[PDB]
Amino acid sequence: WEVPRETLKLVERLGAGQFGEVWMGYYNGHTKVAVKSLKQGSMSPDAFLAEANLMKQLQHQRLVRLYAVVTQEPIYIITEYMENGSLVDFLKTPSGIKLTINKLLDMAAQIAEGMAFIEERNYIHRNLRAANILVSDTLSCKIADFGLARLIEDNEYTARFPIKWTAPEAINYGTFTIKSDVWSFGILLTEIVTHGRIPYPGMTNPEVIQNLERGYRMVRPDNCPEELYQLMRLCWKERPEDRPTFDYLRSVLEDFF
Ligand SMILES: c1ccc(Nc2nccc(-c3c[nH]nc3-c3ccccc3)n2)cc1
Repeated sequence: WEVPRETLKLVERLGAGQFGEVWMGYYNGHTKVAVKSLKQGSMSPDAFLAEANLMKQLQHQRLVRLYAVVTQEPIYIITEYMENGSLVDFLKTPSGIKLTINKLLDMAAQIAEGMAFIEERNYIHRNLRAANILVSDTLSCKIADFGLARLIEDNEYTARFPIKWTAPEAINYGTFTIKSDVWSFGILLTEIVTHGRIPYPGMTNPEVIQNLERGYRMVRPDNCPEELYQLMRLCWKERPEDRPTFDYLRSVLEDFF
């Protein structure tokens, strides 16, 4: 896993944020990679590399894979280069806006599959949203930034607090489980079918929290099949035990058409 820095050549900066940068580069001369680097002092090396350790423990076709790390400063985590970057950005592009509902739900099904593996293995995501899904040249989706002890912000490694994906039990008591991820996934489905639109459009974060106290749920988005809306509503059941498993979500999305 540890590799010498000279095995890597960083070519182009993909983003810069509060805690570091992400670069496209090449590994061993030919393998196109993305390189996340830690801005010194943001957090400790061990806190940063925790993401890498989690990638090792959970390997799956729908999960971002660890290629290597560089443990001397600047610290690097290295993965496969994904041509289309973050799902939330890709959905807003010319190509993303033209995707059919069939293709959007195939992508949703891939995300549910990855989440079904995380559930099966008794882990949680905690940061599940379109921003933390990566998309390949063939439109295959991979889950990033899973299993962390901490809640991340989207401006840490690119230019841009997130509560619009957080289940009520997590807001009120800090209770995070796979069922709070199921909640987050329902919100992610709204991102998918609205070509990347922000949830709860024209509410601020405090207004969302006030509305959730009163049991508020988003209406059916314009581009949204009724059956897909009823799946979102199941994701957003107040009691976590009433929310479906990821196993179930995967099966319904895979067989949707
Ligand atoms: C624009 C166009 C393409 C890409 N490609 C890409 N490919 C793989 C990963 C990433 C990326 C974006 N944010 N964080 C990462 C990331 C980088 C290394 C390890 C773990 C996550 N990013 C990113 C931005």
